[PDB]
Amino acid sequence: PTQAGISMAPSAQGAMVRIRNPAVSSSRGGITVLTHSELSAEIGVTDSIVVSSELVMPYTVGTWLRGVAANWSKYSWLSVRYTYIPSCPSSTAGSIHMGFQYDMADTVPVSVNQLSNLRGYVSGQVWSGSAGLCFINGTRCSDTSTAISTTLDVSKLGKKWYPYKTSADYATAVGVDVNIATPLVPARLVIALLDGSSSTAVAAGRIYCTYTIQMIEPTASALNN
Amino acid sequence: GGITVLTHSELSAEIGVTDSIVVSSELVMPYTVGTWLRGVAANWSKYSWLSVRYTYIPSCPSSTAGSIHMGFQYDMADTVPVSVNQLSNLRGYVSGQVWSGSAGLCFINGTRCSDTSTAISTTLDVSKLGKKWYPYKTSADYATAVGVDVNIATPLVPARLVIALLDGSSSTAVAAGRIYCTYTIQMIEPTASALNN
Amino acid sequence: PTQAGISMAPSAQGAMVRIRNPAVSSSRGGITVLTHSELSAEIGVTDSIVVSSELVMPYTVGTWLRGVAANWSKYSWLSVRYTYIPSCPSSTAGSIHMGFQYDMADTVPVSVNQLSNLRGYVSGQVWSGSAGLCFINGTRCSDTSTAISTTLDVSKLGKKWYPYKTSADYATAVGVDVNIATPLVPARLVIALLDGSSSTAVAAGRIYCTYTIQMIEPTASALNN
Amino acid sequence: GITVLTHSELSAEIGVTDSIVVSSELVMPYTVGTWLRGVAANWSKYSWLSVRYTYIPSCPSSTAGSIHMGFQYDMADTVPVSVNQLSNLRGYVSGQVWSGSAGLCFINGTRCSDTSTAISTTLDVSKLGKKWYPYKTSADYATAVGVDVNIATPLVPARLVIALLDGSSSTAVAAGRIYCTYTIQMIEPTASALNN
Amino acid sequence: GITVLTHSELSAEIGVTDSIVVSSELVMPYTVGTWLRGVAANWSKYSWLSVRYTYIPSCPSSTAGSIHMGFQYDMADTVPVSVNQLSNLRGYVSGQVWSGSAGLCFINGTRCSDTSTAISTTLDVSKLGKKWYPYKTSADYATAVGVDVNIATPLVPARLVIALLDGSSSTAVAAGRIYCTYTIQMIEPTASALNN
Amino acid sequence: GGITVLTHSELSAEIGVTDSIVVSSELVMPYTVGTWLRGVAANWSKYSWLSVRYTYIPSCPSSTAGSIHMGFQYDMADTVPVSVNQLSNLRGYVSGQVWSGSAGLCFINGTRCSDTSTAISTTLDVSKLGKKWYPYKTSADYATAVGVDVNIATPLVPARLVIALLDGSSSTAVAAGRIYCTYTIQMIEPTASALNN
Ligand SMILES: [Ca+2]
Ligand SMILES: [Ca+2]
Ligand SMILES: [Ca+2]
Ligand SMILES: [Ca+2]
Ligand SMILES: [Ca+2]
Ligand SMILES: [Ca+2]
Repeated sequence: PTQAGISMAPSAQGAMVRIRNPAVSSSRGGITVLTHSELSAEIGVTDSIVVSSELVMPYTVGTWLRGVAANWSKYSWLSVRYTYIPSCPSSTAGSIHMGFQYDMADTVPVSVNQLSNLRGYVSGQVWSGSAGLCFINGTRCSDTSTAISTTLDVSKLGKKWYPYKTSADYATAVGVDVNIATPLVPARLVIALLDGSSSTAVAAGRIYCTYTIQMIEPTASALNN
Repeated sequence: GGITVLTHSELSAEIGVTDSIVVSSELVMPYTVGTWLRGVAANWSKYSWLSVRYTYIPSCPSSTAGSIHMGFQYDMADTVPVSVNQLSNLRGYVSGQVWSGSAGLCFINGTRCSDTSTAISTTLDVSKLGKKWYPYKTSADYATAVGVDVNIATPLVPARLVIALLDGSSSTAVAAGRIYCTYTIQMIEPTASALNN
Repeated sequence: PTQAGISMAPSAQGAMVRIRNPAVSSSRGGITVLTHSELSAEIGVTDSIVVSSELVMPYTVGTWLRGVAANWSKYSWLSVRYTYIPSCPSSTAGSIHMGFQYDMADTVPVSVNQLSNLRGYVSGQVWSGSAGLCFINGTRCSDTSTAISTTLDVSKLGKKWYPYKTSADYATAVGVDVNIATPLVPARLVIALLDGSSSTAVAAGRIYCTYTIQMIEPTASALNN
Repeated sequence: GITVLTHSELSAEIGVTDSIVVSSELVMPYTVGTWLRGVAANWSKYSWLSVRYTYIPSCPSSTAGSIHMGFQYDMADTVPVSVNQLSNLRGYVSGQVWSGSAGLCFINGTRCSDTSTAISTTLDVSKLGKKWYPYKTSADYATAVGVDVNIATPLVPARLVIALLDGSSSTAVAAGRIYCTYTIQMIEPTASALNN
Repeated sequence: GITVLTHSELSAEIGVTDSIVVSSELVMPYTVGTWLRGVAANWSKYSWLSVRYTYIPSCPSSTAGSIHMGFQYDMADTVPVSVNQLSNLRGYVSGQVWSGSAGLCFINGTRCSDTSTAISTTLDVSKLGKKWYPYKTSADYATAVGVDVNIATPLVPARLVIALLDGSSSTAVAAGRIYCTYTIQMIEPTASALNN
Repeated sequence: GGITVLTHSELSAEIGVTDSIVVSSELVMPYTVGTWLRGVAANWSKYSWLSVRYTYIPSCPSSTAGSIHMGFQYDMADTVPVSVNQLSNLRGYVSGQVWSGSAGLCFINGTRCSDTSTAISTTLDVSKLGKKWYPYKTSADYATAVGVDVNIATPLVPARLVIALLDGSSSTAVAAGRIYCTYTIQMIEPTASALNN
């Protein structure tokens, strides 16, 4: 790209991911802060729509965060980002869509339409979004206008401090009545994939999560449920 | 001073390209790095890594779907990552599209490097390894010993490279690339090749 | 490419080759120096591996050099470079490999593996290496990190001055015993091509050689064998 | 909190035959010799600072035979079986069964000028597995190596291999002896009776 | 892009008789010894930096016989046939079959003071044909020399000639061994299996 | 330092004088330069030219018609000049009347030289020769080897002196002059004379 109004579509986009070392620091007063990134999910696209969802709480966000945050009783999200990176050609048919819900009791969207309304909605070609790399690697950012990544509006959730919950116990509780979840988890990410060319799933991309959390009030890892 | 220092870069592993995730792993000891080194390093009883770097180099069309992943494990007794997720936690995680990394080439022919930010290559942190000098082991004998108990391996091999090759447009393999290893090693205390186990 | 870690694969690479006039100069003391470039070989790729080799001596290096250097008895390589240029799409399957051997008696490699060990090994996608153009045209060079080109380590060959040999006579001599070649030619380039999609060869690229030679001790062109 | 001592003692008695006979000694305090075996046991760990095996004759200038010595470090490696193989090891050394009387100087450190003939080799303390090794007993070691040899590398730094051939008989003949001259650092005391 | 190593290994075993017996060894990596033969093969060319052949006894002070050694460089020259001729070569050296136990010091480089008796000779690396020679195999060499000897000078720098006489029998008697102590520079790697 | 340096000037070749062009050639190795050197240089395995110079000296009347020519060839495999024309192309070409060159004498007796522009003498450029140290060879053995293939000679002899003696007033020979060689050589690695081939 040289002038203005002109754009060039490549045969394929390339993003070399390199995750740096976790950042931990015991800030006086009790809070221990941790900022880090992890591969959150594997993406595949079909010709018919498919809606997936993930709870945004420590145990489910990332595999490392799970084991680490378990040593503390409560926590508070400070920043949560779900960045999408493509691993296919510009010749691949398909689009992705993401957004948030906050009342686990609400129904999970069933149309790209309903989804376009949610908080922090994002949509893009299955083969793009390589621009959002700067978020995961933690480098200086350029033109992120073409990136597929969304964030949680931490500033307006039920409460500030939630309890560290384990998938197991969470499920056991939700089993009684879903509404018991509202005081356990802040929100959930919704993900839709359609506009593909095959009836059998195809390699689309992958989603990485980059978060910053505050952990408080220590407890033996084994007692935490 | 008894030490024989050699620096070389040979082919370490070929990469096939599927859609379902197959996760493999190679030990980071001379016998396995590559065939050329396997042959020379055997003439010496022990060795010490000074610098190990695995680089992925493509050999496919831009129309090839897929991504490759690399990382390290250090307690040979830990479980090999079962999901690429867990793999993204390991020290030195890196991942790119199977057709990229063209720039990494400068690590293999040892020429002047420019911008290596696009290269799919990761390095071993020799500074924080168990020992300095390790014994030269054959896969055969290693296996026999790990059969008794894996922990017996901890003082035989420094690390392990975990590789994953998920994503693909076909349910069968397609030659995608090769992982070359560029190392600098110190070999000590000679021995007849035939006796080294 | 704008930020860092991001790369874009084109539908095809383009390199416009323009060879400049030969550079000759009679430097006092007897040596006559010549620097020039020539198209050295045509490249094609299959699905099974194919190993090719070329002796690196005046008569075989280039078609012009052959006739020119013939007017001098001996010579000495100062710089020899084999640059690869692609003439196909990013959609073409295939890779190339190059390296050197020095004892014509040694066996010619049979696997990409064995070849990865040779001196000055190089490997790359059949559709790339357009970056090495700056070498052939003789322009200012940019980022040659993506180029497919290798050089002879002239600084460590059998001897400095070799005799101008003709393919014919060379062959006649090698026919007796290959080892008689070691004092006639310094080394040979090996070239491998595999990872292709057809059983029938496909247009891959072409290799250009750019050399600088010292020619000494004149002789009538007809007496030179 | 360290205790360093330097000393030399008899390590093993040698005899020569008509056929190659390969033997080996561990380079750990317990097997070097009687004296050290007993003292080193009062400490938990140790570190070699200088190890040297010197061979010294006891036969006539007329006795036929040769001796060979070298070091190995991966206890799992196969022990040599030919003079040729043994010559490839580090610190190789060979000589006539009646030669090497010059190595004596090393045993009572003095003014050693002419040590050209000395049949004596030294251990490279600098490039051993680790610095501090645990004190082990012949008994306990053997038991662990019975399970798998590789369990040994964290227990012993190396072993000295020896070969004797070119003899004049087929039944042993007094040749000489191998003495060891060491300097070791011992730490973390313990009742000698609890050391295994 | 070079790789340098220094080492010593067994080169050949010696036996003495009642009549002169002349033998010879090429001074190329493949024939020096087993170890080097196997390592040097992973590189295309090499360059000698220091070559030394040391003889070491294994018999009694009572064994009769003498040994001789020298160098030759034009592989086509006729190999000596008398102690006299062999004494004219460069680096000549002679001594009693049971002598030379002092040369040992050279094999495990140390404090060598008294090397007067040492039966050991050195190669003049500085004045060889060329600097970088190609790695050749016993097999391939022989084939080329079968055509004409002169095809050899671009393949090997020189050869060590040896003679043994003044013996007490007419049937071989264990005398000693000849070890080689080298320092070599190897370059331009190659799969060991492609080297001829 | 092992080297034995000798500098001498002896007779190298006699020149007959005809009218039809006879072109000859001598190798530039000790065994052929001259008989005296042939004898001494044989006691040493190898050697190295430091300075070789062939000079023509007359022995005829001014009434003698004719011209002599000299030059060098370096790839023993090239064809020996067939016409004096081609010969005038070779490195170090020189040519004068068979009765001149009286002044070249100063190269043979090694006295102080004055104006040597009239001397029929040419030199070998040792600086750009294949090797530094060559093997001492006998014409006999050389011939045997060149019989298999000339290229086997390239690592045995540095050059070759090509001489032509055309022009003459008679169809039969007439003693005209001699070509003397003035050399400085380094002989190394002794050997018994009888074994040197
Ligand atoms: Ca809890
Ligand atoms: Ca071993
Ligand atoms: Ca020629
Ligand atoms: Ca103990
Ligand atoms: Ca070879
Ligand atoms: Ca000769």
